[PDB]
Amino acid sequence: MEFGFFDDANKEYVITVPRTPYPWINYLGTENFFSLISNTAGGYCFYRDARLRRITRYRYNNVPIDMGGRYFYIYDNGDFWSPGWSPVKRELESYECRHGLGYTKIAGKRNGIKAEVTFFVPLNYNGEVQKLILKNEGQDKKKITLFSFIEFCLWNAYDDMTNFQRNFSTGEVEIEGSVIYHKTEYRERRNHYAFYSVNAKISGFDSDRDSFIGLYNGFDAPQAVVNGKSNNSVADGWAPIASHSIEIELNPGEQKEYVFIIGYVENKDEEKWESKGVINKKKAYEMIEQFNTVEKVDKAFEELKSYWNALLSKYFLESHDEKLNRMVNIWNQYQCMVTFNMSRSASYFESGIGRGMGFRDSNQDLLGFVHQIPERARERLLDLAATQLEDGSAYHQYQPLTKKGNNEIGSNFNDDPLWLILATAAYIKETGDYSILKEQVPFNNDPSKADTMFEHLTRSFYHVVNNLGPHGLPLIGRADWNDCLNLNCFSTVPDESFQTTTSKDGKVAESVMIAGMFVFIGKDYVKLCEYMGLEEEARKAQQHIDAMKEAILKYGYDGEWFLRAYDDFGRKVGSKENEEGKIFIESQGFCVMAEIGLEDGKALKALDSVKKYLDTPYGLVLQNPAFTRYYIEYGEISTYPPGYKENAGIFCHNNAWIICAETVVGRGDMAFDYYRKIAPAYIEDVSDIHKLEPYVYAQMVAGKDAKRHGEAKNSWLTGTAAWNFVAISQWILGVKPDYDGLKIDPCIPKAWDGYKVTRYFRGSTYEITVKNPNHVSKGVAKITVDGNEISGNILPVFNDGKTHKVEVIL
Amino acid sequence: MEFGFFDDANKEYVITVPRTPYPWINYLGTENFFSLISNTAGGYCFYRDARLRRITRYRYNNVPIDMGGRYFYIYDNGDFWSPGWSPVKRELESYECRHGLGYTKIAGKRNGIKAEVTFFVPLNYNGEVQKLILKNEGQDKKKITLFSFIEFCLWNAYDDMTNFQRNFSTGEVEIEGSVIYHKTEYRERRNHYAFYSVNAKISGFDSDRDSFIGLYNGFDAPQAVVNGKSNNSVADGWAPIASHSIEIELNPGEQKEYVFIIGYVENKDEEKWESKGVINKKKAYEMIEQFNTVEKVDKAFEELKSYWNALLSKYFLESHDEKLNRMVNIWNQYQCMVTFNMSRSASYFESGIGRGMGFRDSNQDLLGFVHQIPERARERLLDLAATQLEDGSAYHQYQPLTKKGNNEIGSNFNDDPLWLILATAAYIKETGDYSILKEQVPFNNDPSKADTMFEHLTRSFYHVVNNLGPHGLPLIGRADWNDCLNLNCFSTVPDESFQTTTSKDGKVAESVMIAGMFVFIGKDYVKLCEYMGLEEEARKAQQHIDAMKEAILKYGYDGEWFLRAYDDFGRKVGSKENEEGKIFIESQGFCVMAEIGLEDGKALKALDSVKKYLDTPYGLVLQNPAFTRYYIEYGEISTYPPGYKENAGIFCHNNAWIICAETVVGRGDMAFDYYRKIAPAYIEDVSDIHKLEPYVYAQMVAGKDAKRHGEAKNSWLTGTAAWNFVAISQWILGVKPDYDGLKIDPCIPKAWDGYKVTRYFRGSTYEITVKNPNHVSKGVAKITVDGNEISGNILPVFNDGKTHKVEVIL
Repeated sequence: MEFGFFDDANKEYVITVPRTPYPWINYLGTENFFSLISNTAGGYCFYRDARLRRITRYRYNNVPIDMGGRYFYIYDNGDFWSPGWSPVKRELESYECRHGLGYTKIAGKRNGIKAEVTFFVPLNYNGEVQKLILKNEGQDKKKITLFSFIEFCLWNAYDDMTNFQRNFSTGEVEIEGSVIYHKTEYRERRNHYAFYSVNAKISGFDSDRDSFIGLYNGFDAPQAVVNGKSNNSVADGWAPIASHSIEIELNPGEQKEYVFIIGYVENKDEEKWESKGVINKKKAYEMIEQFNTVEKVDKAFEELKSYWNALLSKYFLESHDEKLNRMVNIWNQYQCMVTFNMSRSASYFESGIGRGMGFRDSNQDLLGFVHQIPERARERLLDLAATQLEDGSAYHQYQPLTKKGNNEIGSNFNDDPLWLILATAAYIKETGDYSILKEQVPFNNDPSKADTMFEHLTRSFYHVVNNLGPHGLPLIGRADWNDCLNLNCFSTVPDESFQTTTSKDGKVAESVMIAGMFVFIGKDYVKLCEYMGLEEEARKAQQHIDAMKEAILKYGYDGEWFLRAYDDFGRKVGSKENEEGKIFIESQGFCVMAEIGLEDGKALKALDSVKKYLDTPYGLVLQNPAFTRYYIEYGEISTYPPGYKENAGIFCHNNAWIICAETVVGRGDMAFDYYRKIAPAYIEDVSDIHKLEPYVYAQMVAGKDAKRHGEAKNSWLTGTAAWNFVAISQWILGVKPDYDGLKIDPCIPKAWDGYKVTRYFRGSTYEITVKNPNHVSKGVAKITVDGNEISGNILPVFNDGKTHKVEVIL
Repeated sequence: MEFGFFDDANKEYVITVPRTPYPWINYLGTENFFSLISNTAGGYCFYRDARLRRITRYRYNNVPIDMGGRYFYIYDNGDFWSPGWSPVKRELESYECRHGLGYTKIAGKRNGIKAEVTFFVPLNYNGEVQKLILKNEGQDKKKITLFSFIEFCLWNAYDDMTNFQRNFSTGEVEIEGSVIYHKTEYRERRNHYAFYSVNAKISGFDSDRDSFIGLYNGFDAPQAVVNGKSNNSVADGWAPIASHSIEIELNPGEQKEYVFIIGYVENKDEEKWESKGVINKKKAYEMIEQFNTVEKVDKAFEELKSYWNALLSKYFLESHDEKLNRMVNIWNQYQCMVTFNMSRSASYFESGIGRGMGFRDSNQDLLGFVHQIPERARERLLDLAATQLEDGSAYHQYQPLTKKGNNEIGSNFNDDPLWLILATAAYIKETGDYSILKEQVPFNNDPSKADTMFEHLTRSFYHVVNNLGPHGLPLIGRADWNDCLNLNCFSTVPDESFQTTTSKDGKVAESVMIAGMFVFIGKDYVKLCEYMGLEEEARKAQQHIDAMKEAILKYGYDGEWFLRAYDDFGRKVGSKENEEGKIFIESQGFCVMAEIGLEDGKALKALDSVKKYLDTPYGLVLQNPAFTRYYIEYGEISTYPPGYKENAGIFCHNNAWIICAETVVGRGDMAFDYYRKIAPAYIEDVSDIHKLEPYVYAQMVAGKDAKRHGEAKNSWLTGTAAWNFVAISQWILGVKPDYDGLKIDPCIPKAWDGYKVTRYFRGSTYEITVKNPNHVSKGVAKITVDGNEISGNILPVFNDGKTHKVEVIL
């Protein structure tokens, strides 16, 4: 089943039915002001902090779902309805939602009246603008009433949802002209406030929730909208809201335009008041005047369109597959940029109460968004390193707001330091800017103990070098990339965290996943060592890498696939000797990217085993068989019902690693079939089974052992987007950044006749055309740049701001 | 306006209309299983812990209000309704709700079908029983179907409401017979589960919320109830629920009876499973069999009635005023016992996420329920003492579940140690059991550092002595009883606690309230010292008390009332020199109770000033004038809008102290008029203004400076009940427990002709008849016990389990 279609010309997804299998949302905002908006105009907005500066109120896991947001009511002779079909839920003559890049349009018609609302956050503007067109498409003149409604939050979502015993008496509002100001706690210690404004004269207003709606009425039928006029209520505690009411007369064919603004203002502590008890509204006046006409709103809309076009213009693909073109050209890059903007703060599955992102998550997102924003990527990389500890360890949780690491969560996730090396190498390969290696980064945010960034990478390498186990494999510690594989926990108490509670010293449990990661990233570390002129350091690093590879080949291979780990007892994890979890997905991908077992056939056998035991029509499952009971020696992984999350669920994050491994072994058809199973554009026609947004990646899809097999959870906030974009664009399509330039090495399905990619790389544009006369999967036979044959597979660097034609024959 | 009445014979409050100014709730449970239920059958249940063992889900501050609870649907030929009028909100021929002592009965009828449900938690039973009667009062036979519905919670309210990234995949249920078992995370470190059962054959069931209700439907119209059939859905993640569906034939005049049970079962770790993956239901089986017939439910109901009747039987008043009779005899004692059972965990204003109650709160609550449960009060006192620190200070927050103090919040609330002496003295006065003073009590829960209870009282006394200020007054720390008077905070940044953040050393700011406390409570300590045989210690304590009294008289009196405090700068707080807050309420209450200025007229002047500046028709405000801006040197008190909470709001908690002071000065009419303004039974006819439960006390009523003057907040959970009961029963009616016996000293309005009190005291019952031939307020003329005239005003102790007649003439 399908609930809409893609609009590739306008870069939109069009939802044509209000009742999607789940609310499908979109993100507005780029710098400081952010908004989550659903297809029925539900969601909320905040300023830089969904936890500490939330502006509007939203209820998660509500009955009915997605109840609350920017609500417009059209009242007509006792009838009333909503453009988004919610909250009123009366049948509309026509409904449409369009999710674009940073904007959302919602159109609804009933009784000959059509309402179209465009929501977007303009650039360099701490507010969300909603432009409303009200059109009379009937044959008679009409008198209608337009109602606006938002619900304010008390700036602290946890306090707003738990501390009623104080905050039921603190809500304060102001009403001036057509503007309603929310200024709760502005009198004591807050220098900021919010406002809801319209650019036309209003017939009435409302600011008390119990007066606009009523105690025993829901959003579907407020008492004021039912009665056809506002009550002009001034909020005094309880729940502040903002509502305008405008009386409109429309001739047949006549339309009217309105601009609503939700804005945020910060004042200097000295200039906080205009008079005693009256707030300073100068900044609000300027903000409102900035968009007091439709022309200015249109100009800002066009500027935002240009912004997103420039963001997405750096990688363009022209192939025969429209689904692939739409995935690569628009939605993958858009999701990567949105993940950079939002981290893991707020979604419809993340409540916005969290305190930060993951260190590995921050480093892995850069692999996705590096080619779009190199300077912000450099700044983010330098900020991440400053939090690293002196011994090479890292904080598990990073806080981009304060640019610090969470001390309460702590350390001992032993895979974290390698992601910094991987991200730094990716940035250097993308930009060629080696100068980042010579910058003075502090340790633990301490300027006194500051060293070069290459020193940080050295500490990251030798943290793994020093913490080895009985078999020569890295000690897993608290956990590795798989946060639910806790081999040092042994927890029997229901309420203690699986990731922070440890009862074992951690000197026995190992991990071959971290070993494969070490072998994979040590190549980049050795290259960086060779650049800095340290030949002896490079020799030592190569010796350690070779020792780790030998350890993997001796104590890490089960016999037909790579092992997973060794538990604290010293027994194998992910082995055919076990009764459950005989094979895991994480070790195979990273041990095949590291080129381990490529000559003896171990990698091919491991990939064949992955296909045989982990493959489902909806992707690869994490492990097989699923754990049917609780294993105290394994941690949280077995605490899930079979087929869900880490208990044999489908993580599309580590499916990209299997895709990369399949490209490494030279099987492009298998890699592309693996890619297709999880790509949003290829699973749109099965939307009713997927149940989530058909335009973005989700974190986890139910596995074969589940009875909801095929259903997804935790959309829009994933490292899936970055890794899948990397897999499709660099390993399959074969356009890979490299230290000397741009490497061409595709691995594609044999049936493809070819394709072409337009790539902006280091101050120049390359027009790479790949053709497959003899239908093969891998192997480059000739590259010509600007009409001249070159040697090798690395394109020369020009940095002249021109366009060069590249022809590749396989 | 009025929304119900009192049924004094049946000890109930009857609500006759469902649309009440706010949801009015009641508590079921006595020992471990507890439940909150409103007049529309909304609320939730939990086991000993609203935070860590919540069984059913409830949404606070919802739109519409109070959505979620035990919901019964009656479906009849396409129509459907609810006996509680919610959530369907279809008009009923008749509705009634009776809130009783530990039980709630809701009756509703429509289309000739009447449904009556009685909810109560039986004694020694970890479950809530709902007995349902369905009666056909029409003239034709009918074919109906009955639907049950509750929504389960995942046992961790914070995790349930914030951690959807994991818990959307963890929900698990079983269905067997007529029982639905919720066993989320039972496959793991949890050894407990819940169940919903009915004692009849069911036509169908539902356990998935999206299948019973639908994604875009609310509680008002579930899709299964609309269609008239169940879907037989088995929950797999998302939101587990429990729903039975029974098809019923009804003849005219015929009725059917059903018993629904919400139960909680804990298993041993070695007896968790009947078979692989199948839970052990033997305990659930016997629990269900315990109430499989209406007769057993009726027997348990009668037993609970007897339990509460014995609980409230130790203080009986017979006066001419029925409102006073119902306040003293039923509802004050009931609220005190409920506060003991629930502490401050869960209400409709407390979200149930807190970790404990206040240390002073437990001691102050003990003053109300000591005469009902003397044996549990002794254990409570011993635990509270065991939590105390070596230097005499105490933890601010007590955790009755773990019997520990909250270390993360800390200490330095300098009034906290003084309440322990008051509570211990009250217990000794009530019981005469001095042996508590000789028990070895640990310090900081350390059995090695254990000493006697009298040593704990000595440390509490000398904590104040060693922490005096520049004027000889006690050094206020983080705060005193007034938690919002933070004179050491000086906070400029939001989202940082006003009560734990201190930027000043704390050696200048003093408190006149703690000084009056020290003078009032120290005399009991001197009496205990004399009992223990330490005459020199008593002499030293009396010297310190005299010095404190001199300090109060020299640096604590403003000139027409008592000062409140000295701020950190050393200036007066609560002085006529200040432009705002020239008079507070606490210092006058406690300095007159300690009899500091009764001979020079200072106390009378202070009380006259209190009446002149703080009196409103709805009570007494905290301070006047209200603070209109933020005072950084004062803390959170000025962070409230005027007229709300501590910014000139009405707390009945210190209204009780003002009543006691008015009895001290001998003005009984003023004391009783102060009592009437806040007593629930006297403000019932103004319910629409009060907006909260007209049968229990609330924490705070909006003051004269507020627009909502007269509106209440934070009901059902406060120290208001205990202190108001103490004021009415001991200071006004004059029956006061004392060392060596029972003192008679009433202070009553002159117009009263007299009254009778039946008191159970130390193993005997007294029938005290007070007569007022010459209409006076204070001063007894003679007391005759068993027909013989006695000397003094202390009744002799008999301890013979008999009844003695006491005649008191004023």
